[PDB]
Amino acid sequence: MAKAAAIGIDLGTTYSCVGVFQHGKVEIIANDQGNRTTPSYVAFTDTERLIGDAAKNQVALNPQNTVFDAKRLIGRKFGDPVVQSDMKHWPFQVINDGDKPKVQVSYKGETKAFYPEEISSMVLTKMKEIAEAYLGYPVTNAVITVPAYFNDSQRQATKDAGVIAGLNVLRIINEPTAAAIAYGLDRTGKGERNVLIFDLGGGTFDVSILTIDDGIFEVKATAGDTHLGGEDFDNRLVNHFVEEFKRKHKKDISQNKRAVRRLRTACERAKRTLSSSTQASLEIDSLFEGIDFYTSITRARFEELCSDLFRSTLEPVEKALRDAKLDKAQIHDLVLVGGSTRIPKVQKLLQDFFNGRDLNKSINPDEAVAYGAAVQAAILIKSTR
Ligand SMILES: Nc1ncnc2c1nc(Cl)n2[C@@H]1O[C@H](CO)[C@@H](O)[C@H]1O
Repeated sequence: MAKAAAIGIDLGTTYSCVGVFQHGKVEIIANDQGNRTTPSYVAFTDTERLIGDAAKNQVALNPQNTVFDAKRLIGRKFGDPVVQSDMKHWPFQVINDGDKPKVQVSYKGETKAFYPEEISSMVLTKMKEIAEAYLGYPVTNAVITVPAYFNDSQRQATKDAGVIAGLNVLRIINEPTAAAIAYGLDRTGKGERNVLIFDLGGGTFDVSILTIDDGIFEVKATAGDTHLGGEDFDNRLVNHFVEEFKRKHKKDISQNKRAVRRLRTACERAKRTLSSSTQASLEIDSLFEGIDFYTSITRARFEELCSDLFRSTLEPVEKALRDAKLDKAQIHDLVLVGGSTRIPKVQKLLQDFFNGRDLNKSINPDEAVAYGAAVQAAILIKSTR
């Protein structure tokens, strides 16, 4: 029953996703708000702890006690220059406990501090409960994914997050490996198969090159930008619309925190529409000083607004190829991961770089990692019997 069942969890920087492989198919499990992905957010309020959508939904109202980006801290020492640099950009406090970072917040009127694995365990507990509500029984066996570049300390702290969350961690597998498994790229028989995974998420960009030799995965190269993602594109739309409001009304809205956040969420939404329509409409009632902001933008203008950022995704692709010592024509498969890979200009830039090549994109790119993890979790639990 429950003991013969296992889930796959993509514990993402900005979003997490849970899948289950049963009756010959993967089911990506929708949360209680009907969302197939859940924000990797934990909010501490005057009455409760919120996880996911409810936590992300109140971020503007409670920024000091709304934790996100715990994955950027997990398995790292406080003195790590990555931690010291990132800390300057978070509204929540990060403290030092014997060279280990802890996120410090106010919860039920009291000061509490949590290890990154404790924050990540609350996100994992949510994914576990989402799977349990779907299945109708508790599932505790899980495969959890991590970036291919995670070292041993980061892998161990992710496993620890799983244990705190009440999960039996069958295996910690690499995100690009789970994505290649999702497409069955490890079951093409014999011979070395070179796979490039192009993963453009909400806050990070990862390029991975893998060689699959008779089911055995080998990481040949990892490249990318840990601070490039979908939210930078939301921000480029924000600056455009702030400048358009100034042209129409001779008013600068950039200092009105509420106006900027309402514009930001509307921009994120319009950006998604621009992936399947050639225009998107913004409909903001009383954006600033009672002024409605009913406007639109073409996909052509959005592409211009992010042109440099879209083009910058090709440098880590080239870098990964040189590190792996492979030319473009030596790559057998191209895989899209991360919601931002739905952007047509991004697909076009990658396909053109690979000389008109087809892309593996039939699986929801924000779901491919959990999909593969769910497949692996099923194989692993079956071998355990
Ligand atoms: N249809 C889409 N067109 C463009 N961007 C998208 C789309 N869907 C998602 Cl999710 N994202 C973005 O992916 C990230 C999460 O993986 C977020 O930045 C989200 O906006």
